[PDB]
Amino acid sequence: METIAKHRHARSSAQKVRLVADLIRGKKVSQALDILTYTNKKAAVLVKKVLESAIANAEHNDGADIDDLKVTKIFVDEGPSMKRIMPRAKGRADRILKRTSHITVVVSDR
Amino acid sequence: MYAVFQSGGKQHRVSEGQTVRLEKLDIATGETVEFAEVLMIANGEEVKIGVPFVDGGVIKAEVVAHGRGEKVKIVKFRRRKHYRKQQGHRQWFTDVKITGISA
Amino acid sequence: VTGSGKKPWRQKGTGRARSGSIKSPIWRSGGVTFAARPQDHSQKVNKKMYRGALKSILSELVRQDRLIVVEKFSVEAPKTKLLAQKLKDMALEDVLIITGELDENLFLAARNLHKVDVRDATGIDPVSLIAFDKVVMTADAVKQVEEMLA
Amino acid sequence: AVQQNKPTRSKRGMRRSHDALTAVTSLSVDKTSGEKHLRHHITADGYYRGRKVIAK
Amino acid sequence: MRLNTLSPAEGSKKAGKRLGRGIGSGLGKTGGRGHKGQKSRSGGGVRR
Amino acid sequence: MSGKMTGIVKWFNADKGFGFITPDDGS
Amino acid sequence: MKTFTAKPETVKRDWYVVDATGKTLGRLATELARRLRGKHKAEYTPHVDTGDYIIVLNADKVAVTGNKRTDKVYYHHTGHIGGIKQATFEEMIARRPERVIEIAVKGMLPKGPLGRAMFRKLKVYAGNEHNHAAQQPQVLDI
Amino acid sequence: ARVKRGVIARARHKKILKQAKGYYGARSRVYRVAFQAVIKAGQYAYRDRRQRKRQFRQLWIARINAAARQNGISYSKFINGLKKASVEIDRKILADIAVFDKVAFTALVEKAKAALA
RNA sequence: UGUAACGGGGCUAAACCAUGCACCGAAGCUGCGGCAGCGACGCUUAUGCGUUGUUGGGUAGGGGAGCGUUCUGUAAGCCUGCGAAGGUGUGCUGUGAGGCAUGCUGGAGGUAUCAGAAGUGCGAAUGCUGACAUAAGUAACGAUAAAGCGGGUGAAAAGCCC
RNA sequence: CCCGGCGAGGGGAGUGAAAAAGAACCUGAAACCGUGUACGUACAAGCAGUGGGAGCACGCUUAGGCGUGUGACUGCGUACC
Ligand SMILES: [Mg+2]
Ligand SMILES: [Mg+2]
Ligand SMILES: [Mg+2]
Ligand SMILES: [Mg+2]
Ligand SMILES: [Mg+2]
Ligand SMILES: [Mg+2]
Ligand SMILES: [Mg+2]
Ligand SMILES: [Mg+2]
Ligand SMILES: [Mg+2]
Ligand SMILES: [Mg+2]
Ligand SMILES: [Mg+2]
Ligand SMILES: [Mg+2]
Ligand SMILES: [Mg+2]
Ligand SMILES: [Mg+2]
Ligand SMILES: [Mg+2]
Ligand SMILES: [Mg+2]
Ligand SMILES: [Mg+2]
Ligand SMILES: [Mg+2]
Ligand SMILES: [Mg+2]
Ligand SMILES: [Mg+2]
Ligand SMILES: [Mg+2]
Ligand SMILES: [Mg+2]
Ligand SMILES: [Mg+2]
Ligand SMILES: [Mg+2]
Ligand SMILES: [Mg+2]
Ligand SMILES: [Mg+2]
Ligand SMILES: [Mg+2]
Ligand SMILES: [Mg+2]
Ligand SMILES: [Mg+2]
Ligand SMILES: [Mg+2]
Ligand SMILES: [Mg+2]
Ligand SMILES: [Mg+2]
Ligand SMILES: [Mg+2]
Ligand SMILES: [Mg+2]
Ligand SMILES: [Mg+2]
Ligand SMILES: [Mg+2]
Ligand SMILES: [Mg+2]
Ligand SMILES: [Mg+2]
Ligand SMILES: [Mg+2]
Ligand SMILES: [Mg+2]
Ligand SMILES: [Mg+2]
Ligand SMILES: [Mg+2]
Ligand SMILES: [Mg+2]
Repeated sequence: METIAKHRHARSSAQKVRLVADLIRGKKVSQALDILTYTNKKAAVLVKKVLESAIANAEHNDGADIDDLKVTKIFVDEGPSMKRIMPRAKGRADRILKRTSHITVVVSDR
Repeated sequence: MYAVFQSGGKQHRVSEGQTVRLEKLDIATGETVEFAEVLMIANGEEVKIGVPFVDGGVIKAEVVAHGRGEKVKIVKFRRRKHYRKQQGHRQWFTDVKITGISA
Repeated sequence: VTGSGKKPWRQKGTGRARSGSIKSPIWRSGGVTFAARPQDHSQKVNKKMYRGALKSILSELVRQDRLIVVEKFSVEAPKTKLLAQKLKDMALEDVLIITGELDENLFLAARNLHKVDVRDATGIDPVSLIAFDKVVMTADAVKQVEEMLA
Repeated sequence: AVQQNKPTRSKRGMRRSHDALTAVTSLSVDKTSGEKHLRHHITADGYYRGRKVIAK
Repeated sequence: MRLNTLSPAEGSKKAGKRLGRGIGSGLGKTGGRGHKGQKSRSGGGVRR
Repeated sequence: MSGKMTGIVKWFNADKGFGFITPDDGS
Repeated sequence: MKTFTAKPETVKRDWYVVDATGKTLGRLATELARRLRGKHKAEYTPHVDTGDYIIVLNADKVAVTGNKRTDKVYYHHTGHIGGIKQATFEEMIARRPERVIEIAVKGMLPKGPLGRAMFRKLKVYAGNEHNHAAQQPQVLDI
Repeated sequence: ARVKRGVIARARHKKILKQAKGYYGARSRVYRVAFQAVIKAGQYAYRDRRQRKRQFRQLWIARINAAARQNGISYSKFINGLKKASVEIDRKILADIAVFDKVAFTALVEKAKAALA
């Protein structure tokens, strides 16, 4: 029984988050939570809070025991990019991109 | 046993019970053709070579179906000279099935 | 186009394309290149060609049996129910009714039916004579059509 | 000092071929509190190699 | 004889040139104008 | 200030009259 | 029908031993490259290695005509900027004589991965003996 | 009026981009590159319909030359033998017989040798 | 810059001279099939029906014939919630521009035919506008006046407070 | 109702014909970026294809063998305006 959790508009780059998300693909959730506990990236705080939400949704909304659960699908999509103007020298302006993400964690038994 | 015969300007090695795609013939879709100009008949170390053609040999085949081949696209393009063409082509054929090699 | 006739940027030096006007028809919200004017689409038709066409298509409605000639076609009271009864008795649905007179009760009883049109003998046209399935002529309107058309 | 062709996403992935993170191999377990920690680091509660080195 | 049965005479309506709509039309990029002249220019041509 | 933001391209090329780092003018 | 093509799994290859004593170099080498290519077989196929394994012995006793024994020059380049090198025929024979046959066949073979696979079957030896008796090689006479 | 041309230009790009499947990179994704690549594929296809007839004749000839020299006669002697014996068998069939029926190819060689002798 | 003045390997012929017979070799020619143009001839033309020759590389450019789009009439007709347009696939078909059918999405319009009118077809114009890449998770994070610790608050403290 | 910071965001439940109508809201193409599956790829040189073509996987099938995807190797081949 699959259980989905999403953190849409994650204020972070998708490239920076996919480094963390590739560590726990296919893992047991007790191992993934220990990896995210002792991973020093900010995306580990995000994707840990999402994995905890997916676990609690699987236990409450779907009736599933936590020890048999396993992270079958996890993927990070590019979100909307809010855009700012940064001034440079000699009157030149640059438009920086402030990337967002859509974190998605699907957790299941099978 | 195999045999070799000319049809449509080209030659065909063929045994009995074979289906052979030929160039378009003027024969209805169920009739029987007979290829008299046979070039070689082999029957398991019982070959005969037509010096100009095998004399007594004839191939009796039944026309299964006519049809058109797969579409091909002809593209001509002269670069930087403002010229290109397109042209399709499908070639008529005729599948036959060999009823029997009368040696 | 509402705007100003000032170059959006200088001619050279910048890396951008040359531009002279913001009203240019290659810009967004620029002008139309060949913007249209109010024009008259009316064509000249010669008089003998107009009458040759009418004499042709009245000959064709005769040959196609799409022309019905009666002596009189009147409605007592201006009622579309009376007109629909009379046309149902005539077995007609899509019809042009040309009358050599001015019948007001007939105009009013035919004004609401889109299947039916009622003309004066002067006000006949070839496109109506074709667009309607049957054409009913008063014999006086025949005499007038033959007189106009020689 | 700048490129002349757009580099492909294949070369981009090949450049990112080495940018993968190495997960922690195994978490050491305290012998007293039974909780997990980094090897040679104190626990979150303040244990290290068994003893409570600092209250909290 | 209806409005969807009429058709004009043969050779009455001629199609008309449409310059600058592809190679196959014949009237390609230049449209009967050649290359780099005064005649090829917009409004170009000499007086009588 | 979405006005200034809409129009930035107009002026990031603000002064653009400066260059000529070729003292040997090629003359 | 369609023209037959050889298949690399069903193709059979054989082993041959050639003694290269006294034979002319290039006239030997083109027959070796013919049989590594497989152009002596009716099931020849250009994109398939159909040739035979060949053991060449007495490579140091190969013969050339004329003064080419003292005048044929093998240039090569090391990659470095002065790195043009040079060796004559009898110097290559004294130093490493197998290269002479190897170079001649490499020049007569196709260029590519298949030509390198054809070259992998050529097994030359300066002496008159080989360790490949286990493959039951036949005596090829050229 | 005012023909809006989004539908036509979309279907026109998708007709090319369907033909450009399998190509590397932007050649399968981008119309400016794909159209430039499809035309080259049509040029190559027109060319290699001519080159197919060369390459198979060359393959057939090399297979006939191998099987004839296996039976102890060259190609150029063998074709001249079949000309002098009037045998009008084309060299597709000769390569097929040289592969599958080596006995019949041997009999053809002996006919050609007897036509020269 | 390196063999570097046979294309290379290599060749004492695998070089040259003479003669000869073979063979390879082009989109040339021939074979088979298919399309079209222009001429013949005849039909008894329906202005095209056999046969017949011959032609068919092509820029600028000239001539001829078409596809498709939006809109108007035909159309208060026809199709359509038993699913329109549009989007995305597949199969078939035509010499081509293209066409038809249908699966999924979609959830309400579309339109034959024959004519008519065009803001009628885009890859380029250092084209215009919007979106998204790239370099790249690189440079940089704005004076080299300087920070360290305890405690607090707090989901969380190098930066806040004491 | 649950996780979460009395968050953001999401999962349910519920409304509704429909939530792949949830307010960043009709239909939602492409560029671009991802996850999964099949095949191929770490001795191999160039407009990246085409002609040939082994093998592998998958469907159909009366085994007839065809399709489909991939494409080892190989002949030819220096983009467009
Ligand atoms: Mg300033
Ligand atoms: Mg002024
Ligand atoms: Mg505006
Ligand atoms: Mg305007
Ligand atoms: Mg007047
Ligand atoms: Mg460049
Ligand atoms: Mg890196
Ligand atoms: Mg020009
Ligand atoms: Mg000039
Ligand atoms: Mg001129
Ligand atoms: Mg080559
Ligand atoms: Mg694609
Ligand atoms: Mg030198
Ligand atoms: Mg040829
Ligand atoms: Mg020809
Ligand atoms: Mg012909
Ligand atoms: Mg010609
Ligand atoms: Mg021409
Ligand atoms: Mg022209
Ligand atoms: Mg309309
Ligand atoms: Mg539906
Ligand atoms: Mg519309
Ligand atoms: Mg559609
Ligand atoms: Mg639809
Ligand atoms: Mg336009
Ligand atoms: Mg465009
Ligand atoms: Mg162009
Ligand atoms: Mg542009
Ligand atoms: Mg980057
Ligand atoms: Mg950094
Ligand atoms: Mg760098
Ligand atoms: Mg650096
Ligand atoms: Mg730095
Ligand atoms: Mg600072
Ligand atoms: Mg502190
Ligand atoms: Mg500070
Ligand atoms: Mg909420
Ligand atoms: Mg709606
Ligand atoms: Mg939407
Ligand atoms: Mg898309
Ligand atoms: Mg390998
Ligand atoms: Mg490379
Ligand atoms: Mg192919």
